[PDB]
Amino acid sequence: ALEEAPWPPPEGAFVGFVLSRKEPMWADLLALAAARGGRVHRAPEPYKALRDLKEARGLLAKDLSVLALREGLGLPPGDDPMLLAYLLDPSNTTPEGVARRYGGEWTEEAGERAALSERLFANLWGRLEGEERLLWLYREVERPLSAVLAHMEATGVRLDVAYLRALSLEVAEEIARLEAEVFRLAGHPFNLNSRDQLERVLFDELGLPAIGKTEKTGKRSTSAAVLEALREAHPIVEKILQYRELTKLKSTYIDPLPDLIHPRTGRLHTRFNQTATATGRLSSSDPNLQNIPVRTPLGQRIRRAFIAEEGWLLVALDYSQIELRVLAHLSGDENLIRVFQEGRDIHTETASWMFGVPREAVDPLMRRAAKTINFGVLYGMSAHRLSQELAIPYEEAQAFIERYFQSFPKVRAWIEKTLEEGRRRGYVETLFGRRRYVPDLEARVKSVREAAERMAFNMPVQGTAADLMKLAMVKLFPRLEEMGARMLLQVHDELVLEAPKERAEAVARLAKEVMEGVYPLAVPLEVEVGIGEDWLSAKE
DNA sequence: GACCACGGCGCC
DNA sequence: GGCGCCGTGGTC
Ligand SMILES: Cc1ccc2c(=S)n([C@H]3C[C@H](O)[C@@H](COP(=O)(O)OP(=O)(O)OP(=O)(O)O)O3)ccc2c1
Ligand SMILES: Cc1ccc2c(=S)n([C@H]3C[C@H](O)[C@@H](COP(=O)(O)OP(=O)(O)OP(=O)(O)O)O3)ccc2c1
Ligand SMILES: [Mg+2]
Ligand SMILES: [Mg+2]
Ligand SMILES: [Mg+2]
Ligand SMILES: [Mg+2]
Ligand SMILES: [Mg+2]
Repeated sequence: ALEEAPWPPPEGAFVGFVLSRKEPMWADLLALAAARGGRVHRAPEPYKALRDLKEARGLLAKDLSVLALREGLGLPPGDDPMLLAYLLDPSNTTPEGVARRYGGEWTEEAGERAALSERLFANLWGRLEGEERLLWLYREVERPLSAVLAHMEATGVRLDVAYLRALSLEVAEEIARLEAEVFRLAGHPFNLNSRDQLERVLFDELGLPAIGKTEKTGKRSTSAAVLEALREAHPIVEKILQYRELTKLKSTYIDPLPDLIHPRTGRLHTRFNQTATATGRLSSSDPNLQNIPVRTPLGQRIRRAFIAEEGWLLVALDYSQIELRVLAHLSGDENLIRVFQEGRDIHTETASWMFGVPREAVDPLMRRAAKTINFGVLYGMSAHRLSQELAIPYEEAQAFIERYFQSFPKVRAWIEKTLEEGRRRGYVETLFGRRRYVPDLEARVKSVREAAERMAFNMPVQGTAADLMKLAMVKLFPRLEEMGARMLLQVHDELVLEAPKERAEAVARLAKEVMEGVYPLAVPLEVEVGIGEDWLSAKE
């Protein structure tokens, strides 16, 4: 089809490119091509050829930009058909799916990926041209956001490696203590990491009562909720829970992270995936830095490993009760809006209620526990479920969920309106028009339909929170450039920045105001902001 | 070696 | 409700 022409391509060409591996910060650039005007240009030597580009324009453009930045080239990402397709329908998450759906095949040759990007973009641009609000999201949010994300990915975050190695040894010894005891109590050794072998010991050998079954294969479950409930039944249970906590943290964070330090940067480099969720949230992978531990004491020691560069500080910014505020705006509920206009704190109140203590008797772990309840109920957990969580009697767990929606009456009407409109149009949308298609709203099996309903009415809330954060990042990022600060991480409703010591305070201020004023709702948005040498200390 | 489903669980 | 990653038990 396309005519072969010598590198370099004309300006505005679409790029195709092949990596030795998926992570742009670790990949070798194996091949690079560009397509325009019925021509394909194949770069004789990919790395040198990178220099001739003014923009990365095509499928997965941000990945190439990150690699370009890694090599010291300011090559910003531009148009990316993935972003167009993701906006049309957030189930469009892979180039293979998007290719197949919108006019090509995702292959392993850079020239074909180049030609593909050009074709897909033409086709998707057509599909998105009529959709004014999706077009605004692309232009004002997703396209610029992709540039911000490239810089974040290429920058990475410093990690205290020596600290984590030493931590590992401490935790290994405690783990051996726990497994030794568990084996003594079981009467014999087994693979304590195997939930199948654990199930036999707990339920066949020790004769403990099985409480629940696993979803797919119907095994007797050994999950934390099951064990939690058997705490009093046998002393092996508590020891297992402790074993589970430590091994989770050692296997997921303490051991892998030090091995992932980039040799050029001396830092850790996540990937921020922009077309990965049903709701418009970002995701993070390879490594995932959006689930760094924070709840338990050992989790906090791990979070402490994320530190500022020498002479710099971390600045951590976290939206306050973000999705409950979004809900207030979307529902128009006067009581809920009133709560936020009065500067109240719903998690502290629930926490006060939960633990039965003064408003001023709530600490960061009571409050945190109060989050599960508020978001749990709002997004439709059943009274029975809440009984088990507290754990308080039914009807007491049922009375909380009734007084919860009686205090906030328009929330229900918004939920019912959203669902009705979802059945009719086949999708729900955020405040800015981001869509999620939810076809099962009309399923004839109740539990499928009702799962679909929960996904459907959650998406405008979670997704709008996500729109706001992305737009905040887009506005904030060029202000930071000017001040010499760096944006390092996004964690859904939180940003972590790195700033020179002497500028940290002005940077915290600036970021807080940009985030709070990103898009005035019927309620104020508030941001908690902390500064410190490590991530744990920067909160807040 | 790579990949898979699963159970399980870390965060928002 | 939304994610991504772990080890096990597998297959290939
Ligand atoms: C166990 C469980 C189950 C569901 C959820 C759900 S759905 N979220 C959703 C709702 C949150 O708004 C948003 C940001 O989370 P954050 O922890 O910052 O909460 P916040 O309300 O902003 O409080 P803050 O004032 O910052 O302390 O993510 C969070 C945790 C969670 C945990
Ligand atoms: C753009 C720009 C630049 C600088 C500033 C500075 S310096 N301030 C300082 C001056 C006053 O001492 C104080 C009053 O504000 P408020 O009562 O809100 O306190 P807060 O810290 O904002 O708490 P909050 O999170 O809002 O609850 O904040 C405020 C806004 C501002 C905006
Ligand atoms: Mg928050
Ligand atoms: Mg947060
Ligand atoms: Mg203020
Ligand atoms: Mg404040
Ligand atoms: Mg799974």
